[PDB]
Amino acid sequence: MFLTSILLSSLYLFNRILAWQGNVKHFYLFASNLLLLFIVVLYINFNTFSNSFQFNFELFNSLNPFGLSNSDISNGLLFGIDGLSLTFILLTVLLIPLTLLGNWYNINFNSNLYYTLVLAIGLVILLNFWALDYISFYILFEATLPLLFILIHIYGSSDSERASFYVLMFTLSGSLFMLLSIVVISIVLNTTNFINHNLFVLSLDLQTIIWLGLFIAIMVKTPLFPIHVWLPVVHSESPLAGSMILAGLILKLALYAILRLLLPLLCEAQILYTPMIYIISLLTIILTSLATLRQIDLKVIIAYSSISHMGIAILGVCSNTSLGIYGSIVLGVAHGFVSPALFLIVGGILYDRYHIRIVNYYKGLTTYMPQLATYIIILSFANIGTPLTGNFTGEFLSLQGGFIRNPIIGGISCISVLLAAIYQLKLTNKLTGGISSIYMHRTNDVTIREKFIMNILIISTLIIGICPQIMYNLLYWTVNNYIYII
Amino acid sequence: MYNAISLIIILPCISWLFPLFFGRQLGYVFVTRMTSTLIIITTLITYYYFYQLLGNNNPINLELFNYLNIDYLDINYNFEIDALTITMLLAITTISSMVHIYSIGYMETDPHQVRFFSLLSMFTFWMIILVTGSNYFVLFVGWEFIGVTSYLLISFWVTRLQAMKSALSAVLMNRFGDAFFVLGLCVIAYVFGTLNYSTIFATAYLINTDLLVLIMLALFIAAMAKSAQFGLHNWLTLAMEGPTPVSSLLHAATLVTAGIYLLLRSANILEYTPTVLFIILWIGALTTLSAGLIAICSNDLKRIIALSTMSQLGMMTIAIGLSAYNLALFHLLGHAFFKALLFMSAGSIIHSILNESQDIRTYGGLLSYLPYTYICITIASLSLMAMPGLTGYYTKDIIIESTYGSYSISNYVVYWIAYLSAVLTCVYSMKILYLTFYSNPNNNTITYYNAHESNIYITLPMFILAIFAMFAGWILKDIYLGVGTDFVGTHILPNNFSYFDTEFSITQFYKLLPLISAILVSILIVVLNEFFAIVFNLNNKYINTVYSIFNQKLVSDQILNHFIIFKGLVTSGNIAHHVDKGSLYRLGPVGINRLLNKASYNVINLSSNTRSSLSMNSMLILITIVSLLLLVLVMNVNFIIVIPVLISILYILFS
Amino acid sequence: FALRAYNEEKELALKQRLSQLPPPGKAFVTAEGEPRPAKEAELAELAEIAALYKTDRVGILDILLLGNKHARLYRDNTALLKDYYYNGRRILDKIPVKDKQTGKVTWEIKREGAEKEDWVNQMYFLYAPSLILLLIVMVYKSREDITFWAKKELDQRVLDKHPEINDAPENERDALIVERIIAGDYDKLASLQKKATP
Amino acid sequence: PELTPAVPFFQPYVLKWAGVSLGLVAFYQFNSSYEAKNGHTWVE
Amino acid sequence: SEHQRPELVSFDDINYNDHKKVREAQESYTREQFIRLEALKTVRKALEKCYEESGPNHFEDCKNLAEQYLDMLPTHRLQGYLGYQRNDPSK
Amino acid sequence: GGGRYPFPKDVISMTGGWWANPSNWKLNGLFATGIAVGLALWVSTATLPYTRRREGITSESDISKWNAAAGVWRERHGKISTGEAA
Amino acid sequence: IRASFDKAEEPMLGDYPDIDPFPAQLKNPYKKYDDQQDRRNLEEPLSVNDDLYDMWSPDRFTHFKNQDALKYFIGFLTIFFGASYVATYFVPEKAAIPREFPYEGLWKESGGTEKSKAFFGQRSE
Ligand SMILES: CCCCCCCCCCCCCCCCCC(=O)OC[C@H](COP(=O)(O)OCCN)OC(=O)CCCCCCCCCCCCCCCCC
Ligand SMILES: CCCCCCCCCCCCCCCCCC(=O)OC[C@H](COP(=O)(O)OCCN)OC(=O)CCCCCCCCCCCCCCCCC
Ligand SMILES: CCCCCCCCCCCC(=O)OC[C@H](COP(=O)(O)OCC[N+](C)(C)C)OC(=O)CCCCCCCCCCC
Repeated sequence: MFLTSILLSSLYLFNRILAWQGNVKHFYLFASNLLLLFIVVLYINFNTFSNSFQFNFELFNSLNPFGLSNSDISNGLLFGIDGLSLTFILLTVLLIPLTLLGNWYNINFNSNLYYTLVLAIGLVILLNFWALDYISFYILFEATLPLLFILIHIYGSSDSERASFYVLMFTLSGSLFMLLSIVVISIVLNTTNFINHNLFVLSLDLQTIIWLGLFIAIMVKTPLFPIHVWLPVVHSESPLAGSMILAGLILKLALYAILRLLLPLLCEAQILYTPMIYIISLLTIILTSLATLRQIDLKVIIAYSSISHMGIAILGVCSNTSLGIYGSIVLGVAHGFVSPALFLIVGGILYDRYHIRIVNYYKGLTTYMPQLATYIIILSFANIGTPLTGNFTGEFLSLQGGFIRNPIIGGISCISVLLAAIYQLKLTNKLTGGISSIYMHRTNDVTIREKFIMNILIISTLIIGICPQIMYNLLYWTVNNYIYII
Repeated sequence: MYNAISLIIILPCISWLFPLFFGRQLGYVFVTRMTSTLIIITTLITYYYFYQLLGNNNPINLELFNYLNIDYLDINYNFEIDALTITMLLAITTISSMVHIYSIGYMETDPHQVRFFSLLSMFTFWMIILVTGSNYFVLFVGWEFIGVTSYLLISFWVTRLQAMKSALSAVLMNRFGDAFFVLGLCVIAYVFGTLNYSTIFATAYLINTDLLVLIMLALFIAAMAKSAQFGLHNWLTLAMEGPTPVSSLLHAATLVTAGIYLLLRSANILEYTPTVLFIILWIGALTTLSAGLIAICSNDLKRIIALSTMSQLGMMTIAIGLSAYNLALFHLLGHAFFKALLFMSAGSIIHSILNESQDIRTYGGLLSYLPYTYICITIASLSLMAMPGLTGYYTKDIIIESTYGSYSISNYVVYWIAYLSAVLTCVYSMKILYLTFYSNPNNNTITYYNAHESNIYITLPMFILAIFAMFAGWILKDIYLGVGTDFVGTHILPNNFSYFDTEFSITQFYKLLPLISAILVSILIVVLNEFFAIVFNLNNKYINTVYSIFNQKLVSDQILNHFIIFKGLVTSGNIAHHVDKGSLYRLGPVGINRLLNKASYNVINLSSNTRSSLSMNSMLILITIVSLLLLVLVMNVNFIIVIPVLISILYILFS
Repeated sequence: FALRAYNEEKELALKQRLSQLPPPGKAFVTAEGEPRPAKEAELAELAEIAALYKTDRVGILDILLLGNKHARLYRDNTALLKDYYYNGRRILDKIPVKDKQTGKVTWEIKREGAEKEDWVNQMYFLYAPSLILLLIVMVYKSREDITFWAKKELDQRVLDKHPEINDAPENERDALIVERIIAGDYDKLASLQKKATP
Repeated sequence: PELTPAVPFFQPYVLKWAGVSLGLVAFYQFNSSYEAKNGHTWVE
Repeated sequence: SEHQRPELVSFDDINYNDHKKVREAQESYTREQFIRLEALKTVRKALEKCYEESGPNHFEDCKNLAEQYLDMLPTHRLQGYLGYQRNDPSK
Repeated sequence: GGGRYPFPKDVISMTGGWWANPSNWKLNGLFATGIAVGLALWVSTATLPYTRRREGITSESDISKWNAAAGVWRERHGKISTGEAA
Repeated sequence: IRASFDKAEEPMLGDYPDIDPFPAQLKNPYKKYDDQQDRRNLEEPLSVNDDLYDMWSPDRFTHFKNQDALKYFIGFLTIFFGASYVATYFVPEKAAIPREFPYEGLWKESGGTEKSKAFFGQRSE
């Protein structure tokens, strides 16, 4: 057979479906469920007894550009997975169909452009985890900006324009200093690959410099104090898939970037500059939580919580301990289950019904919208880290390791257990509480589409909250590769 | 196909979950009976298990699947019913079964009965998970989820605004304690590498006292929150905004006692941390005094009784600081029996009256109208006043005695503080009894025409709990307060054992004055309220202000909001505006925008006149050539001088 | 569902047949917002075209093989049925149900079934089962964690150094292996640290 | 006490969730039996 | 079962350019660390047995087991290969 | 019943709603009691093997062996007990 | 009354009305408002810091002014703890010694090793 004939069959079927029924979302949903299954098959065929990278394929080689390279000289972009990358891959295929299905009926102008852009962002994120060299990572790290800008500017809310320039300029700023560090790596080592980059022991004085450019970027993407001011706006004015994709995956890229670029190399700079990281993560936690206590827009509040949980996860991964790695990862997974549910509730339910996000209108949903109340409270108690939910198991483990590295900072950061409860329950009480708002008339309870989504995002986090050990089969190497202890 | 422990753990889970899934299909009737009957079956399992353990005392375990085995950290979902666990289960299971039967007659006419009964069984199941779990982690699960369930129960009337705010206060004090609890879990696992009771208690006699001090201080701060000692008793009185049965089950007998259970289970560690024992004692004396003073001068009914609960909890913490664990354990068991009964009688009172008021000042003389409710409340008050033969005498006087019988010299003062707490106990009890039954009426007339004893569903639980508050003490003082009991084998440090000295050193004066005073002041304040009522009605402006202090909980409720919460919200808004939306937009979008607005408007307003573009660009050539010739001249001779020339040039070009 | 159920004449007549009607978002309101404002034969006319929406008018082998000018007719004249069906479903709060025998469909109240969404067949039968497969696979790959391998290798290194235990009874080797583990070291970490030794 | 309109017990959510939960349970038990009879599970 | 028993390599005997040997040594160092952890866990289990069976006597019968656990805990734990792969102690 | 007031009927909750008492509940109550009893039995029979008494499982001779080996490891590694360093 | 925080925001209001805040908890409950629960009429202007001055905000107390409240709280606490210290100088002596135990303070059964008796040895005998 011909590879070209199979994809020509697919493209032909896609053209006919586009021409008969003038819509794509059925084909994209099919492709999304197909990718999920194919990734599951890769997990079936993935050996957990090997720290090596599997399913390697190289692209854009000199000899066979539009195919795959079997050469003895590799000058192209590399790809392949370890168990770390497979974890977030499973998170991304799991979310993409839901990010399309959270917008199945509310997009009515230029719909096919929207579902194209969503799938392109989701596929680009997926391939970023397969990346095995600094340059392929970077060119798939920066490829979401044009699509996010376009998506937000067209299908956004009132203040879409300001949000779109913010997601672009901030992320581009941090990315460019990442490019400088990568370029210094590339003119020194003369090789960029995530296979043998830990062997090369650069001088300390140069690790102290490369680290600054990598960390400037990761401050801007994660985000972290004091570059935490783009996230609330970009979430507030984005379409629902933009918010779900962002909070679920793009903020997890910063964590994958640390583990894959910054720790196996630059070890000595990590163990020297870790206390400055603890300063920054701690300020991120408390100040963003307290800033959340006095906000008015619903979607902005969920956004601030995302900054806090990422800042806890940075305490753990940057702690030089196994439990820190396994917690910071599980935070990223459970966060990418919980936060999309909340952004769905506050961005594709309430905003669809009443077209406003101010808390002052909302009150007394429990009377006419009870099922929405039940989901709000469950997700609120999972967000804050009620046990038997991954957002606790990850909080606890990261605070174990943060306490080990610096006990004072790792214990003064335990107040996140409180402050998360404050800024989330002050809101949940308002929504589920009181007499029905006079400003709001009645509308339907949650429909089955949204109930499907929230029940998936809750079953997944309850599972990893009940038996987190399932994820260890992929990560038992990764908890020890990135530990610099003599 | 029998398992006491499996059935104890699954049946409540059935009764919590099945109604939530099947309530619209089953109706509030069958749900009330199914949850009642299943929680009845559970109570029988525990009483029979209690018998067997008295016969043998080899606890059963239940080792289930692994939650986390990563690296030097094995946490399984282990479960166990030991001696301390089976006592906490006796309180929980008995009180919850009574309440499930009492809340049928109390919650009729309420539309949302199903969710109410599901939550009661939810709390029961999660406390069962608390007392059972053979590791600190399984404890933390029950700790959090009972605070969650408390939020929902206190918020059971979702329209009532004040109920919601009290729910938020309760669950945020919960997390203010749970944060420190996680800090203790992180420290326990850094030190011992595990979280289970077996390893930690087999080793705690070898590890540095500073580490156990940090651990126990954090766990105690969590217990201070839940057990509602003086620093964090705010939530407790607010938690009465919910229905009465919730007050009977949670904030009377069970949820508050979770902190005492934590300390009793960690007693094997606490014996090597004298500092925390001393703090626990003195914080408890502060509680048991402030509560009584706040109770004698209150007019709400549920408030007084919940404050009585705060006092007995303070006295249990006193005993724990005197290193007599079995005594506080016994007072827990009694305190459940003679306090849930009070809250049930309070409900039958409140419903006999037409408007469901909670003010003794408008109750009067229901004695002839409500005799059965009266005999039950006075039983509990006497079991609270340590009348002879009742459980409270055994459970309470012995703690007042060990205060004198302790080897420490400075604990003598705590005897008097406990004794003042006692005479205050007889005060506020007899106050409720006079104001509610003996006094002249103070309502209208129709209230007395329609007062009526409540149905069978209300009485029978008060009957059984009355039997328990009459007989349980003499039936179980051979197990707990006995001489060499070995049932609750906590490894007491021999140096701290004083029960023999407690029972023998004590004289007549120090064995009679509590009992004498409990009778005498009780009868006295009755005589004053009935014959010389002016004494409580002087209308002096310096007495009435002190009444205003002891009302409003020693103004702490106003200290907390204004100085902590309000100065947290303002600081939070100071942050959100002045930083997140102030300087951090200035060092970013806003400031860079203004900076570029000017710099671009000064760059382009440089070739100023369009009148002749030629001479201007020509002069620009001459300036640039001259400037470069002179700049290179300066930077040949010295380069650290040309730099400011270039800063200023950039200013001239961009200002 | 069907294979070659397309028909040209029906669509080419249905085009002008729908064009003779007023626009969908104004048919059932009559520009005032009242369902009764429409006539009765008009109402049945609309309901009978709307029932046509959920009817098999094309098949797989017809979409793969026919040309653009016909598919375009299907597209632009099916969008109208979509709009009419759903505007009437919202406004009247009825659906059009042709009963078995009588060839006359009209709006009706029954909605307890017979209505499915276009996203169900994909998700409930391709996504969810794959998630369940993922759960099963994570569970049965957890058996390949290093903790069990390491326990098995420690027992074997002990039996190698100390073969004698094998002849002892079959429910005592566990405790004997425990004793021998607690005695000494069966790790070889200091054997990999060779230059560390001075 | 008053009555309300009749409601079926076996609503779809009960069927779905119960069948899936209990089906995964049945699979776990069957695979444990296969492991008892052989050296490996079926999914292995 | 087919219990694999791989080969033990060290960083001090390999050249860092032949990647297969480096991966072998990395996996070896990590596997031996996990084995040290399992030995610690078995000590913990025996300690809990000695406590649950003894009771008040644990102070004597479990003494050496408890000291052994508290001496092993700071050392028998994951500590990673990079700090030996990127540091020669002979200098 | 007593003390009632109107309520919307379309509002649907997994719980009752308002004064929920459908005219079939005897049958549904039978189904629920049957499932609950079967679940309780399945759980008890499943958890039986995973039970054990705290004691009686491990012989004291095994404990003495293990404590001996503990002393052996401690002296091979040349370690001293807590407090001796004084 | 305009508090500190609420008149430090004067330079920033621009065109917004500089309202004088009054918490709703003190507003007359017996008046008929549109939103009877929050005690707000429909087009009532809002202060910049209304999140502090609505009903969902923390409760105010109108009896004691907060400074006198702090005086009373701390004065009660200090009285209690100072009495509890002073009364340790007015304490009688114990009528009997602490118990003492046979085998050298039970150092063996407390986990001793003949050299750590200071750490583990209980009372002499
Ligand atoms: C200044 C920066 C602080 C940064 C670090 C964080 C410090 C702790 C957290 C304080 C920050 C401010 C919190 C503001 C949240 C307010 C949310 C809200 O609006 O709800 C109000 C609620 C009280 O509700 P309320 O109106 O009073 O209703 C009662 C009527 N039924 O409010 C509440 O219920 C209160 C919830 C917080 C409970 C905290 C209690 C602390 C008490 C400490 C006493 C000292 C104890 C000793 C501790 C030992 C430490 C070594
Ligand atoms: C060898 C040594 C050489 C090294 C370089 C040394 C740097 C010397 C820089 C001086 C050269 C002249 C450029 C000065 C900027 C020009 C405009 C200006 O004067 O700034 C004022 C501007 C005014 O703001 P405002 O008060 O609101 O408006 C009324 C002004 N009459 O201010 C503002 O808009 C508010 C400022 C807020 C702070 C923003 C901080 C942003 C920092 C990142 C800047 C990145 C962009 C750099 C632009 C380069 C332009 C030359
Ligand atoms: C541990 C994993 C999750 C366990 C499964 C829990 C979900 C089961 C479905 C509950 C449906 C329900 O409770 O109803 C939803 C209730 C309806 O109240 P109502 O009684 O029906 O009367 C109707 C009268 N209204 C209309 C006036 C209210 O909405 C609420 O008032 C908000 C309370 C939410 C209770 C949440 C249940 C406890 C779960 C908390 C665990 C984190």
